[PDB]
Amino acid sequence: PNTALSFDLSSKKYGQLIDGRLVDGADEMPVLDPGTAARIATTPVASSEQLDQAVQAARRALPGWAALGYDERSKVLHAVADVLAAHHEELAQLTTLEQGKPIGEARDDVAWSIDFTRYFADYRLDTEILRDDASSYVELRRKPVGVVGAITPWNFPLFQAVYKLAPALIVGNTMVLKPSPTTPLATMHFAELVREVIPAGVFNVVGDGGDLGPLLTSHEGIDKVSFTGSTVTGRHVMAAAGPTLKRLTLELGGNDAAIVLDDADIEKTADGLCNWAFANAGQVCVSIKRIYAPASLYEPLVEALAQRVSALTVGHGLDPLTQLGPVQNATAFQKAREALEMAARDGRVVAGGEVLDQPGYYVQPTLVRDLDENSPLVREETFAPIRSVMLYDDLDDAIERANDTQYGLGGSVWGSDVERAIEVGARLNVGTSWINHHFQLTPDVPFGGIKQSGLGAEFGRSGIEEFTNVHVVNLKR
Amino acid sequence: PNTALSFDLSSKKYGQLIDGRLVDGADEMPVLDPGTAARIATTPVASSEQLDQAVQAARRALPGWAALGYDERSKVLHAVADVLAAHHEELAQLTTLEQGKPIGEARDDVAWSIDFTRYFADYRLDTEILRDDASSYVELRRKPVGVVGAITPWNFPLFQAVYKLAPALIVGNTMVLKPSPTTPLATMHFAELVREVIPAGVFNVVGDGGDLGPLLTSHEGIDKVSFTGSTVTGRHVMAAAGPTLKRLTLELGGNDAAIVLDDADIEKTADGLCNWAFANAGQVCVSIKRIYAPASLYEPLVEALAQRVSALTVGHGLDPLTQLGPVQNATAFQKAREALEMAARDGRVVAGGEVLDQPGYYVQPTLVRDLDENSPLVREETFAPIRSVMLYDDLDDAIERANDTQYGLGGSVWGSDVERAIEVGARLNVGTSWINHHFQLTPDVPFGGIKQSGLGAEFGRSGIEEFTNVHVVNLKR
Repeated sequence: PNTALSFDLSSKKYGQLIDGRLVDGADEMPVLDPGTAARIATTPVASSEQLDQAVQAARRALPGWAALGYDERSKVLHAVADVLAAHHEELAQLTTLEQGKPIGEARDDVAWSIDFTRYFADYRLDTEILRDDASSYVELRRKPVGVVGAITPWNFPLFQAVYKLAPALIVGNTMVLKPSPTTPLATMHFAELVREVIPAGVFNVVGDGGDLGPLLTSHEGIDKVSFTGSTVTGRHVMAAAGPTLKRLTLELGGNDAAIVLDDADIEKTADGLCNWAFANAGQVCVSIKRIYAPASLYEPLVEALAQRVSALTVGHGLDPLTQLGPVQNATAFQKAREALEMAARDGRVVAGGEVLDQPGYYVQPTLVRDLDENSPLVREETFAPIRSVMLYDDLDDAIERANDTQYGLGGSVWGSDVERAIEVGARLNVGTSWINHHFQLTPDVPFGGIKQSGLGAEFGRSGIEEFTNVHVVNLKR
Repeated sequence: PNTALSFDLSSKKYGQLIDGRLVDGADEMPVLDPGTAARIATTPVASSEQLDQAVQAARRALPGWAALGYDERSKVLHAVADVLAAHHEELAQLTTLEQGKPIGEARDDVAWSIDFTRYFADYRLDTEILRDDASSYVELRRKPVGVVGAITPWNFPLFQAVYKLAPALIVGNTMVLKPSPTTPLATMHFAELVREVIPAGVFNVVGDGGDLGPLLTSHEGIDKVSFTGSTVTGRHVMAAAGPTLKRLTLELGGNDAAIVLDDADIEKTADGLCNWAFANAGQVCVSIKRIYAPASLYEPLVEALAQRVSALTVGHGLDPLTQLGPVQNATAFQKAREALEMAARDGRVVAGGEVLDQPGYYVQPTLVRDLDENSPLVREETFAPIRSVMLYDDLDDAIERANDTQYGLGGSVWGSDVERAIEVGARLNVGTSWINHHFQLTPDVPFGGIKQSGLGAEFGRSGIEEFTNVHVVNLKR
């Protein structure tokens, strides 16, 4: 479908933001639309030399930006949020065009960015007096970590950039951001919008042709790496940051389980389960990928879920009637076809199960029952709208099979008795246990993954402490 | 010298603490005395299979230990402190014997152990309610990270082992600890003392023949690695933990600079500088290795320093008159001899400058002035009692030459004007800035390094939170 864009996207020239200037790329990359499988734009891709330029500019901007102070950096973050609000629909359209999600989900992405940005625009970090006795005076100050290299994936491009961006800048760091090779459009466009709002070199964005990431993570000039992506890539990032002893924050995806209790309301939890299992075409680190239902409820829940899954409308994300868009790229599409074949082989498919006859990477929303428990579908992470419901006989059995994974990123428990639900949720080996919902991120609440899903926490005081170093001043009197 | 030990150390058989039992080593290792370079004990060395045994025991003890509750783990920690108190002189003797520092310093180490243990035995971490409104209820829980692998150096063997152990255990973790190959004696002996004080498998110790560290840091069973040691090894350790995405805390040594202001009291400042630069024979991560003096004070300061340095009495640590003992091991001794030649080559030696002709690794405390600032003596870390005083012409010049190092672990400023001294201390790129002293570690105050000197925090709320994982329980109402 055609856009609400105020400009011709196919002919628009995009520059990388380096030191407050728009710099043409060493090479250019075509940007496809997942919803049509057709080229829609061209974006710059940076060389190793341009990466060095951007790192150097961030280092140059570091002392002045840090000396600026919380109050004056705050005005810059508020200005960035204003630009987001002013171009809210534009940025959402750009995100749907390259990522493929429904235009409404993209609008939520922009809204989330605005609210995270404003929250951290008002954040304050103070000196702590840890000791003030006769013999000693000890204060803990929190100083910026340095230049932050941020790497963002393709499920939530603009939002993931902004939520790395806002807390890093408010505390005084400077940033170089590398978006995913398949989703640079909304990030490059946002960078162009804020080039004069943000002081030169405080924020720089460089285009990735698919090879830039390892160069960034091992760069001499980078002090901290904030990476969101696959667990395999995360392991490589941690090894690559080794020689330089980089500060590391890692968002690495998981196999979130939802356990439904015997007392749950079938219709309310079927609604939530459908929503969070298939949000963003299942392409969420914290998506509900495994549903565990007790024998009492397996049949009514699976039936309500299949009704809802089949009712979902699949189409281009710009169509306002679309509820589920395509998977983001060709590789995701092939992995989804393999998932569909596994679904037929190892289980009974009660909803969908096929590739749609559409130009573009459309996969039917698929619901699977009676799945073999060592099937790779449920054992490995599935970034696609193929979802499985599994029967359990005992609460202990359900919890141990929920925890029987390397991921431990997120989990949810669904039932009417909330304290029983909370006790069950505490038993999940994950960073966040949601109770009668799933996938809620707010700037004031820490988000993090344990086991193979992550290292630190991304938001909260835990997250702002992730972007700072402790400096103790200890005076003997 | 004569032992205060109630038993014959040369004949004593030592076992590794695995799963509440004393386990004979796969191999045996001689334990030399730095004061004589002669074998004084034999200690067990673990095989890789024994490392697997210790990690598995720690995993087994983990659920019961964490379930035990804060108060009941607290009683165990207090019993460990009591065992330290009961054997205070014994452990001080053993650590002087194997580490080589003066007996007074060994008693200080054991007292430090006792106080760190008590402070952390009384620590409590409770759930925080981040939201309690009508629509949502969000609480933050801190759960044990799991099994912690601890690696400690040869500077402060028993103390570094205890200050990793106490904060890790109080929050509910289990630990497998590997002491330095050249300093296992006091650690093994104390481990035997607590085999029945600590519930089986909560604390395990394995002997290192020089190969175990890489095995431990990449071990599948370990969830968190707490490493103190060389910066080179720390880089390897971070690379090695990459495939497992391990939680990591690294304390890696530094090149602490002391800046003396024009208003400083020369006598008080010479006493303090001599004390902190040569404590433990300069073998401290956070030792004063570079002193910067303004031109007004350079000559009187250098002579007060040189007089005090030459006054230091060098001898065996068990001798009560000894002020500075030998360096801990043969390779450190070799590096000290190389530093002495760099010192003669690149500077003017005003005190000491040579190794005494005695069996054992004795080096005269050495003071160097008029040093070439591109000399490796000042650029690289010197774990030996060779120290340099350098002139500065501008306060800004002194600060930037203090920071022109990859290290940033600690630093100090000395002067009569304390508010000006703090302004200067804040300009140092270090984890801790001491004003009018150096090297103060207390359990309630964070100790950490930036740049190439470290990753996490060691004590305080920071650093004890390093031993836990955040678990968010978020209920939608």
